[PDB]
Amino acid sequence: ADVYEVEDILADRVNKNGINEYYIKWAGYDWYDNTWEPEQNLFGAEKVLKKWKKR
Amino acid sequence: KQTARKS
Ligand SMILES: [Zn+2]
Ligand SMILES: [Zn+2]
Ligand SMILES: [Zn+2]
Ligand SMILES: [Zn+2]
Repeated sequence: ADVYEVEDILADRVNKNGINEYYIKWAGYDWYDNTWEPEQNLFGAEKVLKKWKKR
Repeated sequence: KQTARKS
């Protein structure tokens, strides 16, 4: 439903709850649509997340 | 194909 394709992860931060959030480039959406998402929202994006974490 | 929930 509110689920979209991830093009890439661009940055990360820890919020106030100590949860990692990731700055997402959404495939097919322009850079003004980028959003910070908590780690759980990346359930469908295992490969790009692990690449981001290892780099 | 990578998917995620967008707030
Ligand atoms: Zn479903
Ligand atoms: Zn747009
Ligand atoms: Zn827009
Ligand atoms: Zn990092």
